Amino acid sequence: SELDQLRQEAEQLKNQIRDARKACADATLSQITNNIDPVGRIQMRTRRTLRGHLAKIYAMHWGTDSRLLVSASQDGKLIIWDSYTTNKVHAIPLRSSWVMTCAYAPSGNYVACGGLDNICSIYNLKTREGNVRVSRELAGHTGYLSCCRFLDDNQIVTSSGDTTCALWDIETGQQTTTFTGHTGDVMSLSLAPDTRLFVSGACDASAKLWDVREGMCRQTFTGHESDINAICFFPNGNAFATGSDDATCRLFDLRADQELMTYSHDNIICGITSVSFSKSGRLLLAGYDDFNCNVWDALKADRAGVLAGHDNRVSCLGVTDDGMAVATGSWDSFLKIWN
Amino acid sequence: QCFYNESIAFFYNRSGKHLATEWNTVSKLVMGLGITVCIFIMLANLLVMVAIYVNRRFHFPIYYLMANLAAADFFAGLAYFYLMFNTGPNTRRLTVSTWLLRQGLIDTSLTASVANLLAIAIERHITVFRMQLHTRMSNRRVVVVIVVIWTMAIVMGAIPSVGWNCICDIENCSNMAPLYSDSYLVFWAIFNLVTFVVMVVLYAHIFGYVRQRTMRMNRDTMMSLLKTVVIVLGAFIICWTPGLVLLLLDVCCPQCDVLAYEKFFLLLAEFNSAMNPIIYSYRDKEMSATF
Amino acid sequence: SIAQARKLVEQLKMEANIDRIKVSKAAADLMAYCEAHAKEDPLLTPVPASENPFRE
Amino acid sequence: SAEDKAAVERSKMIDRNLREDGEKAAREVKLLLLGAGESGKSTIVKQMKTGIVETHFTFKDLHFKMFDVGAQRSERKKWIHCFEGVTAIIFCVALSDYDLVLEMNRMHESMKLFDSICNNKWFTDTSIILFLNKKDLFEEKIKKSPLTICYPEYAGSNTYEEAAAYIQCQFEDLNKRKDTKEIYTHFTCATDTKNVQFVFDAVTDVIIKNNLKDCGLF
Ligand SMILES: CCCCCCCC/C=C/CCCCCCCC(=O)OC[C@@H](O)COP(=O)(O)O
Repeated sequence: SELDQLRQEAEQLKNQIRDARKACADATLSQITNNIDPVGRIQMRTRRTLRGHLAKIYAMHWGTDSRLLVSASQDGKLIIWDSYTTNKVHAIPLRSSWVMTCAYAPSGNYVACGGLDNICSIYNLKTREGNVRVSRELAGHTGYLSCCRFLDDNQIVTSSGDTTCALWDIETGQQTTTFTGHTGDVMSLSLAPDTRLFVSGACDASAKLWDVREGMCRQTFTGHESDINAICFFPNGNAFATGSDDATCRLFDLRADQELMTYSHDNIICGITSVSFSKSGRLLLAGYDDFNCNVWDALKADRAGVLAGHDNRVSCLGVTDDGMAVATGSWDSFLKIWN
Repeated sequence: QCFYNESIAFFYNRSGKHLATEWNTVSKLVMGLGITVCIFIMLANLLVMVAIYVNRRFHFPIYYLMANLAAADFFAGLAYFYLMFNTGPNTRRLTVSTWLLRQGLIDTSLTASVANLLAIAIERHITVFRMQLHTRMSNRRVVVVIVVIWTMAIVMGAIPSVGWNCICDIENCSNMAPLYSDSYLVFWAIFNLVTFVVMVVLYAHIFGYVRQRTMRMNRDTMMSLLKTVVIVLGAFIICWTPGLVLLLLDVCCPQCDVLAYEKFFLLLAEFNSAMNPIIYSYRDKEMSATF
Repeated sequence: SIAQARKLVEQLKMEANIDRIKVSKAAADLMAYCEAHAKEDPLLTPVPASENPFRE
Repeated sequence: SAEDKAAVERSKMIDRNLREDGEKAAREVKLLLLGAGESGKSTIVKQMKTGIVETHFTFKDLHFKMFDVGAQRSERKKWIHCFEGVTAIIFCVALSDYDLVLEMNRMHESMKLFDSICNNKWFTDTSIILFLNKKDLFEEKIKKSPLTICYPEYAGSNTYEEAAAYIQCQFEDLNKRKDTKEIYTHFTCATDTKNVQFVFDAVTDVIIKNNLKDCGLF
């Protein structure tokens, strides 16, 4: 009896949320943005190529300085490069050769990585000896670490395949907070500029906006027909974009609580591994398994370029805070900077 | 001392050979057979090269050595074609320089072919005795062996023209190459024989290693490997034994009937070049399909 | 699964109570913030090579 | 420009160390240990020498690494592609579970997992070493319980050899790339302690065949 009435109440409330989302939808994004003129073709050529990795590259991340970057490879290596002079600055050997994410702290002092080991390894670069050392090893997750982002110099948010996320305090080492609610392996997350909220995407074809201090979930967004492999936040902080394996990206809004635009094409059937926004939010760069990346007009949903310089799956894609370059990393063991 | 002023008639008369200024049936027959073999060699090797070029799967050192061997066989075919339309009666009008160049072309081409065979054997022995998977590519070694092969060939080809010939010591000349000496023939034969025995030893070691380290564990690889090895060795044997025997008889036995079966033996040694590509490119199903 | 259903309902209740603004206003604000920062996007408007550290 | 050059030397040293590490790791065999729950994989690990476990050992001047992912308990479809390029997949299965049920027979679950892994798009050319453990228990159980519980299509005397060969064929018949990959089977033996020898021989055969394939000696 209790189960039945609770199910019915949940269904009726979901229907009410649907009716509310519909009522607040008077027009569409494209209709309001039909008067604005397109920007045209965006041609960006490879300005620098990084070599040194002996295996597949699985993730990367840019620093606040917009000059240094990081990349992890299945060879058990985490390399920190200087994009300007393509000089290998650091090369850290991992105790476990299975790593699937990287993170560069905003201060640039610490870096993080993780993978099948289910441990988040925080390395302190600015050590007195001059040789990197494992500062901490956060444990507690019951699954593989899919993503991790430095919320601050002492706190860190992580996502694992155990259908939960966790905010840790590095000093104490214990989970400061745990986020539950997902029914599938969380694959990616993105922090907001203010760090007070963050969205997470899982394989349940759904994303969730969690609050940090209160530790509750604010909103849930659906629409995808497959797993979500990547997700990025809009600079304004009032919207985000999600990329799935169904060869489709989708733009969701926070206040409206409904999708805005869908970026997809009939000629593309490959999956998506990474997505990023420009400093202005006009462009949306998405890496596909078709050995190339595509640039979409956020406000028009029209391709404005194609980055074809890789011979294997594009595993990671990133944009700097300045907006004067784009980094791409593929399984071919090569990183490329564009414009 | 050196008789660089005399003509070719003096050199050909010092020996038992005959100019035969008039056409003959045998001359036209051998010319036709030679041009046929030359066009066949050239077409086959050019096909091999263009197939390795258009298809990107064959971008590994072994296929590079195969392409180099095909180019060497094409060069040998071109040299033999140039030897046609210039033999027999036309030989009466050639001077010392043209004669030496004509011989050196064939010499360098065949030496390059043999050296490419040896390098292929070495690379196979190397690749068979490794204990790693997904090994990285290394084009430096193949390029080095290729340049070494071509340098050795050019050296063996230019040596007879530069200083090592029978122009200054007429008493000891060959009976088939009146201007060349016999020491060059002996050197060439020794090089060929050592290359052949080295190839045999390497392939036998490969077979023994494979048998030993796969006996402990649809088609049996042992039979296929034995067939491939025996074919590769038997072609070389049947195509290069009579020529070496003839050169040895020319250098060793006087009064032997050597000037009779020289052209047929040369035709066979050249047909070796037509057999090489089909021998080294028939097992590969992808290569055959690429044609 | 009484506790799980209870938690799910208590969670979705917070989602049901949201001060949602019309989607038209959302699109307007998005286009505004996108046009007000056009000069600030290097990729959208290629900057001369004199200001691109990745060129010279 | 004075201190900007030391970075070049640092990069060169880092690249040299990376190349050395790559050369050292390329000559190490890689094995992925798989098997349904309640199997004899722990016994194999013990005979050889909290998310993923690594076991490194050596045999006759050949180094092996074995990766166990039994403590993952997540969607394998997401991280299975990380083990592409491994030298072999050691799949362990217990025969004693031919009649046990976890509903469903554990043998059918193991066969489903085998069909999913072997015929995977990532593992199209990797070899599989099948370890059929619990030989003594399965030999002593058939005396009372027939094999018809799981394989009703089976027709043969309730004997260890016949039923074991039938199960081996059933597990080997799930393979579709009969020519691209080969499956090596070995009924685990505790007294002789030859499992490592079998793995070494299988890896050697695989490497030799790949080499022959690479140098035009198909
Ligand atoms: C005799 C054939 C041996 C097998 C072929 C291997 C030859 C490789 C070269 C080795 C250097 C010494 C070779 C000396 C014998 C070459 C005789 C020859 O190839 O002449 C061409 C002959 O037709 C035409 O003779 P003419 O009509 O008088 O011009």
